[PDB]
Amino acid sequence: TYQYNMNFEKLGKCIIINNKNFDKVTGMGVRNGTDKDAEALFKCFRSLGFDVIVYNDCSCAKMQDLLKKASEEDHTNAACFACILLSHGEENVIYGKDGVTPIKDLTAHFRGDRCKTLLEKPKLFFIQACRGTELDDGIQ
Amino acid sequence: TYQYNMNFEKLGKCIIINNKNFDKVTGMGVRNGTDKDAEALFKCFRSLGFDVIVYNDCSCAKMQDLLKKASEEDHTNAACFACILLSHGEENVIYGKDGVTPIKDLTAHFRGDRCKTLLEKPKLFFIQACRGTELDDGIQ
Amino acid sequence: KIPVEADFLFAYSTVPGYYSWRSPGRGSWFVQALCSILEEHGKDLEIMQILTRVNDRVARHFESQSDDPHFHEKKQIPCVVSMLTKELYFS
Amino acid sequence: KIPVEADFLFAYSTVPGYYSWRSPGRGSWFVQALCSILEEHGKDLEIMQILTRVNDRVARHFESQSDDPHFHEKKQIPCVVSMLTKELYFS
Amino acid sequence: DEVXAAA
Amino acid sequence: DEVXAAA
Repeated sequence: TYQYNMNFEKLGKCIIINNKNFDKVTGMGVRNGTDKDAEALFKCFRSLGFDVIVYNDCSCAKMQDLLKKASEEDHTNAACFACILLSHGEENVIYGKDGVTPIKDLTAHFRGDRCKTLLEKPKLFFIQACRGTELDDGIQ
Repeated sequence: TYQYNMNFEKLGKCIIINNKNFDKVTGMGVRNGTDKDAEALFKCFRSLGFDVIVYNDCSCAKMQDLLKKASEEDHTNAACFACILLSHGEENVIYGKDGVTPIKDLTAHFRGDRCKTLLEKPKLFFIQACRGTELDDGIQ
Repeated sequence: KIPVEADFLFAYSTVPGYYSWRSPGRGSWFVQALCSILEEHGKDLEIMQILTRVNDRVARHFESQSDDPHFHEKKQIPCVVSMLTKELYFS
Repeated sequence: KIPVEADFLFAYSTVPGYYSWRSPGRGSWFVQALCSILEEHGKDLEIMQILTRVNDRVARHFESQSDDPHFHEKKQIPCVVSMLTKELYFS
Repeated sequence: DEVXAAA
Repeated sequence: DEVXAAA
């Protein structure tokens, strides 16, 4: 009554976008370590019961297309949906290999009026990316 | 080990800013109903254990001064701190009686390096305000 | 050392970019929901459980009535931003 | 009727405006913490409980090492945005 | 009901 | 120990 209904055939899809290499013209360097992240996350989310799919070094158009297609699939028999972005970012924005795209435009594909099979179901997005250029100096 | 330490003499201070009437320069209208909200919030947060004070029709400067001065008080004996803002808004900004101030500028006074007596303690902000002009048409 | 931005929570009445609804006779939607949950559970539930139930009640119990048809039958979901490092009970 | 923005959750590695830290040999701090918590408690804890513990682990267990002193000894706090209307358990 | 500008 | 621009 206070929990999301989890009685479905499938926990649901988990799409990982693992962006490690970037065109020089973006000014971005290689994200060493992100393969270890993608391996550890794939194992965790498969172990939870997700159908895990890992994409690598995606262009901005690829990323938009991946998620648009994923929202057009039939999720009737899935309990939720998860997406994991590992990339460079700046505020409100995530890098493909060829530039930046707004994060809201990636997630708006799964809005209620645009993905009727995920209506009333949790749509989760985990985002490893910079969101600006400030540093947290900390305090003891 | 997983809950905030609540073993203090006080729950904490709770500042309610209740902006109903705005200067004609702003062109914002009267927020009828915000007085019922403040009284209801006053009783709830009082009933939780907070020391509540309501400040009515504040200017941007009063709002920054109230929160700066609250930041500089001694919270050694408080568990946490709460601030409730009821006003007109746009994205990232809150209306005073006279104009707008960035929400980030009100909350930054309580960062760990600007208020040592709330280090490791929850700082809660409840904001009833607009954040833009978009409307959610819903879906059955 | 701990991060300077840690242990904040922002409970917004609405998501970025969107309007926030207020009934002049009964108060704003978010506050009616918040006080109703708090009066019934403020000292039982963790803050994220409280605010999640507030999210549910605003999402389901309210739908605007306006003369303007451009403002008619609109909906609202609140939005919680958490930098908390622990569970928070008012106890 | 239901708001079109309901039932999203965003688990960001960092707060708006800030860098996010990544160890080239061990992986990014947020992902390390997330997988650690999920192995032990992924089937036992509600999602907000998991992410709150992730917040704590990133905040307390990680400090940057850098040659460049401008980037030395820095800290990180993740950021959760919830439009969820119910508690979420993976069970 | 009313909103919390028409920009 | 690297970050995820220099603006």
